Amino acid sequence: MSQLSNQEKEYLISKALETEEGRVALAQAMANPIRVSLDYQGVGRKLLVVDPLPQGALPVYDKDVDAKAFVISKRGQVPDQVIEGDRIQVPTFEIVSYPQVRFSQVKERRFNVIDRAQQRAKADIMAVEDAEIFSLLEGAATAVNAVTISSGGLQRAALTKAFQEVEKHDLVVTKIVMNASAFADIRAWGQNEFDPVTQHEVLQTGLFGHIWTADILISKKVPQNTVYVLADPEFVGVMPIRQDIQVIPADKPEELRLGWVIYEELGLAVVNSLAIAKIS
Amino acid sequence: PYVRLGYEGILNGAHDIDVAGLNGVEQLAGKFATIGANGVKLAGDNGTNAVGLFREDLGDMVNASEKASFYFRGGEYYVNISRTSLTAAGIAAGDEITCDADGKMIKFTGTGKALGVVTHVGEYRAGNMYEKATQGVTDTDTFIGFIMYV
Amino acid sequence: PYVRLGYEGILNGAHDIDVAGLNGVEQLAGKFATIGANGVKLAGDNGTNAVGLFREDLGDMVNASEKASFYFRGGEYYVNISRTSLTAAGIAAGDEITCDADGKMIKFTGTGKALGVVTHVGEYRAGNMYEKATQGVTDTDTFIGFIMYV
Amino acid sequence: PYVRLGYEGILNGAHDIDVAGLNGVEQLAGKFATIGANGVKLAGDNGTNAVGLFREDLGDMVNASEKASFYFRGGEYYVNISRTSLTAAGIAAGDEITCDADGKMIKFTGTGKALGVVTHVGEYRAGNMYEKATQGVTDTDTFIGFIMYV
Repeated sequence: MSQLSNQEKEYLISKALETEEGRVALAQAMANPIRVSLDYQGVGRKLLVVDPLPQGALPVYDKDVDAKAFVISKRGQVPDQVIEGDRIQVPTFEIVSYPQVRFSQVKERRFNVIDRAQQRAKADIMAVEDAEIFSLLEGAATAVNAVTISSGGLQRAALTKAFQEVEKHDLVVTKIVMNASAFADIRAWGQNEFDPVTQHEVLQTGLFGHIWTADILISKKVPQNTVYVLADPEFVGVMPIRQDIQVIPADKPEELRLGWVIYEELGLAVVNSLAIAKIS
Repeated sequence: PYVRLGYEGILNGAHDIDVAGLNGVEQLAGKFATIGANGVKLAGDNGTNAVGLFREDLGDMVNASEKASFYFRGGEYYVNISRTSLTAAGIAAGDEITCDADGKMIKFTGTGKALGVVTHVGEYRAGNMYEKATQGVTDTDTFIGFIMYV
Repeated sequence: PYVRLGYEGILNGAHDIDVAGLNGVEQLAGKFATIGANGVKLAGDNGTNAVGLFREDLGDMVNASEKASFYFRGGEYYVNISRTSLTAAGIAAGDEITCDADGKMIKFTGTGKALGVVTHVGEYRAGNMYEKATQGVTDTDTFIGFIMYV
Repeated sequence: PYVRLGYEGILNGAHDIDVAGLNGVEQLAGKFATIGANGVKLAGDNGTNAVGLFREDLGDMVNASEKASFYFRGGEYYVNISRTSLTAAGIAAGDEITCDADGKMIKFTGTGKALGVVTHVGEYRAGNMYEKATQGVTDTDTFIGFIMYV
């Protein structure tokens, strides 16, 4: 060629094989380093959780004996799931430009972390991967909604609601669009309800931390403490492999970069974790 | 409850409830409680009573609920009404049994409200266990906050 | 390369369960329809089952296979009366299913006679125990995805 | 033994005209094949290969590219489509192949994902990215293949 894909001609003007980084990440959805980690072995997961107890109740008249109870549990199965991303690379390109190589690894790692949060919440399962936690958990709490009350107000209002529930709350698990919209839909004052706009509040709401996970969906806010609700069992951890012994990459100069992890999910309280949908 | 003290001791079920000729898997149809041998009573002998949750086995047999560290077996869990016994709700094992979701009222450990399950040692207990499944239908009569038929 | 087998990536079509035999009626002592046999929605092994055959592991929920094949019990292998499954998970309609026990055509899974153990893909294969109870058609060597009349 | 002798059936169809605009021939221009590896079966019909690429040369032969073990060049780079006959019918192996430059119909035999295009010499894989289209939002790899161009 006379150029790589350049705009003008090198022959006319300009020389250099040194070039800056252009590659950049888009859409963060981390929650695995937030959660606790466990090792696991075995090729499938079975979990048991405790349901409500069957005790006696007396709403009227107390002198009798409550009916006894015994520890009753319900089952879940979780098959392994595989989370991955692949990159096709040209070594000649990589060696000449320079930063691409560093970008590929750090992107792959972020990318593995991103896909894992999406499948775990929900993001379309084919019955071959970990169960859809977001579906199973508690419906929309109509009580929080004071009727015609602001979106930002909803997120404040919900945080307290989880404390009444007696479930730990350290942090807000919201959707990126719901959070922006919540910030935008504030009263009649420049100052926001979480705290004024002369304080940093981009990454904190209600004075509690903000965890952005994608696929928690629009108009939904979920309070929890991440560590408590679920736990992350890891069958095998995130590892890169690189193959020039693969059939189609060998023939060519090309090298194939795989990034993958094989994961599983434990639910320590899938029978609780409060969520709400605005009706306002 | 009526003047000079309410209910006490055992209390009468429905007697001679005869269900027969069913096509499905129900316990209602005249069929046996089997542990092994050849059934019970001589002529002019009256049954006992036994309340709890029973589970359908191979063929047209029922036996008691056990563990949860072993497989769940047969359809719905049910409690025994009478049709051989002249006394209350219940039946003696090795008879034709009609069951119901009525077993009123012979006390035994815990209660049976909102379905019943089998626990991991083999006792009988009420729901809710699974919320993602439907367990044996034994919907009890009102009698709560006091010991009763499961 | 790379071929799914079971788990909702195989299409086994649909087959009619009101075809062959006597046909009972709608009644209780049934069990619930879901993916997984003790699992939860979107997490279940699956045979080459379509309509016909599903065995409880834990809870009173069904989806295909899974239960020791030394002893089959519960009244037949369970069949569907007057709803035909619209999935190919074996059964996983998402309703409470009323089941029967008349002679009724089923779909099988796994190579060889069921008299063995369970493979955790949703299949039967030969175990260390032989001359254990078989399912449906006998005298006839059954293979993976055979159509048996019970 | 193996197909590719006498008048034989077709994989890519027969006598296609008007199957491509500006990226493939619309007149019949077929010509005879000197073959590479076609895998376990001669002249295809199997997992591996399926009848590989030809590229036209001067004479009454068209012959192998031959790309090994599945490299590809994007846009046009010649694919073998339909066959013609004059003494024997069937796709390659000493019989007349009609080619195009990446036209239709292509219809090659695989297991699962990939598929893709086959050449002679190699196993059935599909080209990646920087070999076919890496235009807009696409997934293609060596694990991922479908019959047509990517």
